[PDB]
Amino acid sequence: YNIADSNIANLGTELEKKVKLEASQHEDAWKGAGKQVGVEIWRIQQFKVVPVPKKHHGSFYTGDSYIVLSTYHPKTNPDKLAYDVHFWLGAFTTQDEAGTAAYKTVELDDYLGGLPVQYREVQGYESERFLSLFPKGGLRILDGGVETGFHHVE
Amino acid sequence: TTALVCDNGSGLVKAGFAGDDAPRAVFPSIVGRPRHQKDSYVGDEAQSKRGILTLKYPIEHGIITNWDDMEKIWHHTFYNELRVAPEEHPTLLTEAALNPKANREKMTQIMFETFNVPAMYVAIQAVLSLYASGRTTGIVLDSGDGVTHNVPIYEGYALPHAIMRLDLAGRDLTDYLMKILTERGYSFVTTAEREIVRDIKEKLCYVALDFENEMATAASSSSLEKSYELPDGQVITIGNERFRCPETLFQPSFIGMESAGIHETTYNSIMKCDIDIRKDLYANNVLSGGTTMYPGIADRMQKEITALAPSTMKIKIIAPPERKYSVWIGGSILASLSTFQQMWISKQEYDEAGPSIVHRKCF
Ligand SMILES: Nc1ncnc2c1ncn2[C@@H]1O[C@H](COP(=O)(O)OP(=O)(O)O)[C@@H](O)[C@H]1O
Ligand SMILES: [Ca+2]
Ligand SMILES: [Ca+2]
Ligand SMILES: [Mg+2]
Repeated sequence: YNIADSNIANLGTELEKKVKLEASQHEDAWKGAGKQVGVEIWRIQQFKVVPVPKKHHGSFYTGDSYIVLSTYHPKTNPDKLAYDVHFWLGAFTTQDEAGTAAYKTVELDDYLGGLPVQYREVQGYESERFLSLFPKGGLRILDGGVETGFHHVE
Repeated sequence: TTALVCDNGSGLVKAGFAGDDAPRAVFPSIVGRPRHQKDSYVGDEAQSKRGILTLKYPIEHGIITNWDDMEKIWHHTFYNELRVAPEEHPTLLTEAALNPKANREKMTQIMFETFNVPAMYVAIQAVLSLYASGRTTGIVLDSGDGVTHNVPIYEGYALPHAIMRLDLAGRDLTDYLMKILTERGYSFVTTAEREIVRDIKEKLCYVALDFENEMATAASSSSLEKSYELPDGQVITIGNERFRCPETLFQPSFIGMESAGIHETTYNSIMKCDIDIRKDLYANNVLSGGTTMYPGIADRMQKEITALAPSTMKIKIIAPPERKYSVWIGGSILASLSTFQQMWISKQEYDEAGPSIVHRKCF
């Protein structure tokens, strides 16, 4: 095939990155994100990105999906910031929640200039990096969750 | 304001509203005209009257080849199925990767100039399926009625140099089943008869785990045979055609194509990606589309990719039960997000820039 004659000729370009960077400017949840070392968490709630209060960080509803931004100083420079972005998928989260969490993880990555490294964290399969984010006994799974944003077609 | 999501497959229209968990309209992407040469029928009703019609598909191998008939399909989707006024609804369309650029240019032109939609976007099908699976990294094998293609995606970006495409999919498999059923003395020839054989294929075919062993099993006794009742009431029997037909996906030389089979194209696509992400792709093969619904296909894919890959490679085939609708569902999710809608083409932008703007907005 001739990529250049095709509908994927503009994938992988500066233009693609520019358009997606602009789109990420229209999400209120990212404003002020990633400005200091620490952990910031949002939950998908009927397609919206909703902050989780710091007092609840580490407690996750099994029925829900989340975005967890870990901001840290890299080895290369103690005064700069680097990022791991984890999206956490509860065992009982619905398809709309997991898909929104995945898409909005990419968007937050875009917002932060591509710098975050992405991690998909399914309940019970969490990475060593994810387990390391929370103090001893800090990671707790809660029963239930918020309702799906999908309308069910009968 | 509710966006429309329309996944125009080569064989089926899947259409509905963003935020629904399934498409509300699913019907054949066909226009029927009198077989004897009121003017035409579309979709389900063409199928219903197929006894007196010749059926034509405006999409072939994922590409619109009859634009007048595709206009009839879209008109039917909006006004007769969904019963909406398109000028009231932002519309998300879809496309297989590696289509010629003019396909989405003309999609854009018709949506704005004929249907007066307020906004639209053309999405890459395989990317929608990946998000429907809740992933940002993986390699999607999407196979519908028209195209089989492999799209590796890393951290939300498709890797265009590694995308693979085979213009061999469900319709070719139906045609091949029609052909090999002649060996039993059955004669399926007409466009209407193609639809009967398509149904036989969907109901009775499967992918053998070991093709040569299965051919031997089929010759040793009738244990694999199945019966099928034709619309006229005649009952036919089919045997090794059940698995010879989808074997073509693994052996395209069954229909005279020199191409790599779907296991080899998947492997080749992964091998075109940077080595450090290949383990993630091998552990996240996501199947998408109706031609991935054969019983046994995931197990066969697992076996064949294991034979090609490094001996310690962890390999996983993800086969969502809803994967006939994964593309549509991914579109329903993304079209429910205001930031994704921010990227859509507005009618004013189309008025000022024309069809070329689709390449600067839709990724
Ligand atoms: N259970 C099944 N087994 C094998 N093939 C199937 C099955 N269900 C549907 N198909 C085939 O999948 C194709 C339609 O699937 P779909 O993903 O809607 O395709 P498209 O998007 O090209 O219209 C047709 O070729 C159809 O015969
Ligand atoms: Ca939930
Ligand atoms: Ca990144
Ligand atoms: Mg399709």
